[PDB]
Amino acid sequence: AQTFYVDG
Amino acid sequence: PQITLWKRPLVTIRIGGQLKEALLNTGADDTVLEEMNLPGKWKPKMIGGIGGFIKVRQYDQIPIEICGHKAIGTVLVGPTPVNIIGRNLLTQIGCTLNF
Amino acid sequence: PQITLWKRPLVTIRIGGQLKEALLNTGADDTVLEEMNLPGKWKPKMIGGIGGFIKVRQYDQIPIEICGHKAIGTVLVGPTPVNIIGRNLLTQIGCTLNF
Repeated sequence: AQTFYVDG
Repeated sequence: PQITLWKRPLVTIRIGGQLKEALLNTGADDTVLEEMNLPGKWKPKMIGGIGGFIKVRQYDQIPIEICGHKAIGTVLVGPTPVNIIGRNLLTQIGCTLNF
Repeated sequence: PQITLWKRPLVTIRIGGQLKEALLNTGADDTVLEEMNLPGKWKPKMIGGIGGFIKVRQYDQIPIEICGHKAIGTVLVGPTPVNIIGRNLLTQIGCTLNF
């Protein structure tokens, strides 16, 4: 599956 | 609106005079849109996730509309599979998590 | 509760007897925790996100407590930068997005 944690 | 999470919480956004589907992403600090030719000045950025980092272009002061709600801020543009609405704009539209 | 997004939606969870902090992540289909020991059988799996694909251990039917709310579902363990609660469990505690 897909896991769109974004660390900015 | 109230969006349940059985499915990926996808919405319509208006950006740079385009209509687009994007993910409402409480896990994202920033907003990352798929490759697009925004006019404007930008700086390079690296952003991280599960598997590493990608380079994106940072555009500041970009007006955007999320499901009829207007906002304006930073948008990163790069090779993401999915348009991602991060917290920087989700706070602007009054969005919360409720349980 | 109602949870605003000026800061990362971080919560305490109890899994396997242990407390940890985790990010409420509406942009993840799945729940992926930092490396740790969990009891039971696990299957090897791969998931992807920004920066690409990782290898993980899949535990099915794991009980977890999230801000006092009980879930029992698939939990993934691997080199994620942050503990992530995805929609598979967020639906179980009755989480919605509201604005």
